[PDB]
Amino acid sequence: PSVEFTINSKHKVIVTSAINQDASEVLDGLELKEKDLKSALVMVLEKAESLGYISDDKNYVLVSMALNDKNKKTRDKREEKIDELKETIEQGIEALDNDTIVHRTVTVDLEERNKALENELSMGRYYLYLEAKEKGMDITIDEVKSSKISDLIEK
Amino acid sequence: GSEYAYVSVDVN
Repeated sequence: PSVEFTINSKHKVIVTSAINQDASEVLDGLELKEKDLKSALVMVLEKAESLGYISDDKNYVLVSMALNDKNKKTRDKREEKIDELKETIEQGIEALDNDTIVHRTVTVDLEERNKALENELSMGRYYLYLEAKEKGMDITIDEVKSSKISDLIEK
Repeated sequence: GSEYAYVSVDVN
């Protein structure tokens, strides 16, 4: 399951949506667009924990972020936006304070986003998929989805 | 254009 959040220039979440049924179960019930960045990330993880989808027994989470580079002004400020974006999720992570849980962050450009749109899949998942192709391992979206993120990382 | 930026999270 993957969860996609939309934020504004003010680093404020405006729209929250789940791409998967499991994702909707955890994403649903979250009312706080103003502070969904850190709060939703930590609450969602707990929701998954309660549902049983995620187990504290060694769990890796991959988070991908993308900014609009179409604007020159945005590109320059992009470095500042990226640093703040990482910091906001960092706080959520600090909230969890779970040693067994390790986070990972990556950057996504418009090129990857366009590809994600074509495949109607989350850009974050696309990133992992890209690595799989490089490895040459026969990996598919459904198979990876059925497998845990931690399991995918460790091969 | 309305959405300035967006982020995605992959978790199983």
